Amino acid sequence: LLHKRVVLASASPRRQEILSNAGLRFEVVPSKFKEKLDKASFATPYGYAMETAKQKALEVANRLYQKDLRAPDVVIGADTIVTVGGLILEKPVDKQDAYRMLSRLSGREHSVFTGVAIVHCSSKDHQLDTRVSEFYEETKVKFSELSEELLWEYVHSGEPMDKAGGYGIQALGGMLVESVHGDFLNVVGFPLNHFCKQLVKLYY
Amino acid sequence: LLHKRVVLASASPRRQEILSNAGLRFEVVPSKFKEKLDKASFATPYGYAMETAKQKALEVANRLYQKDLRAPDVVIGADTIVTVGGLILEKPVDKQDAYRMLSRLSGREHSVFTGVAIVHCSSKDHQLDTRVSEFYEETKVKFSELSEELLWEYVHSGEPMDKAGGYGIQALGGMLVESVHGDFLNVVGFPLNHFCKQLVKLYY
Repeated sequence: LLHKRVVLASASPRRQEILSNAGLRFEVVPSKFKEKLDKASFATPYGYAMETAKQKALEVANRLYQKDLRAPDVVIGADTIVTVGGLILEKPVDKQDAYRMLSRLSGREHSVFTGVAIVHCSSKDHQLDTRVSEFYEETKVKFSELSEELLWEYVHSGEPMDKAGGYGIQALGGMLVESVHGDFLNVVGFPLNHFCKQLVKLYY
Repeated sequence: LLHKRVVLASASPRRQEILSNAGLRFEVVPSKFKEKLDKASFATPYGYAMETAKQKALEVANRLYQKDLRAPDVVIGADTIVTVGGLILEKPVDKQDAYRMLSRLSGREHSVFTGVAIVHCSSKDHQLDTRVSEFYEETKVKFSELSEELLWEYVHSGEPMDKAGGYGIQALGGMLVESVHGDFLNVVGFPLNHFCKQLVKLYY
């Protein structure tokens, strides 16, 4: 992945930071996948995440190809979701939808699923051929019993309006997050360790 | 804390970064108390950490009092340590000390204990009254199998010098930490969520 053209199919700054801190240089081409699938049409939440990440990356690969006629070597997609008692929580639409989210996470242990898709692209016969490997990572996260005192002061953050489930763990999330169990970078947005473990089995 | 002067008794920036990111402002006054507490004088490693945090905070309370004789209202002391199968790891001495720490932490699971002391002071009647509350938080942390010359590179960066166990949480872009179990702000240096839980207990 030194010589290979790598692009990242997300505009999330926290994913960029994780990958760039790891030494990987990549282009950032956010995906135009405005569509989002049906959650009930999947067996498991991480299945819905791995597919949403697949479509994000394939939208980027088929847009770069049919516009530059360049097939990027690798396209990376990712989708981070949250589940509470089975119900799937994506990212909020307005500030008080964060409340409806945050009020449900409160006092409870939930899962963070991030499905990743590594799309290897090659061009032949004016067609973009795609070989896509998918995987996911789960991290359990416990929220302390949250009063609405810290709830509104935490929606007034402006912080949760982009995150999955309406929360982060580093800035102001410290009062929210009692404990996490599993890959912690997966909570922040990208399961970096599992991602580097994957690549070596596709190559070797 | 709405009307009182707060003092933090440590020079580590990530402790300061955490608490100010929590919306609490204060003043940084490091402690002149060496961590020469005899470890055999304790039964548990967290008892040692709490006692060390107490003395650090108490020294700052005294020095700020034997100077101005206007006792700051609450002074916070913290001590973070790492344990690997009973062995206590603290801040490294040289680079060889920082190197051996991580390569023993290699691929193994260890415990991170941070002990916190909240010292309440009162000086109205020409003398210092100090009432302290101590507590700790433990997080288990597993490291991945990473080669020696690569974490010998992490030692050359200067990052291991100020950290318990000789590592921060974004070490090697985040590939040194495979998993965490517990509060992760406890790992970087300060158990904010537990500290907030305590602060409301001291009062109401």
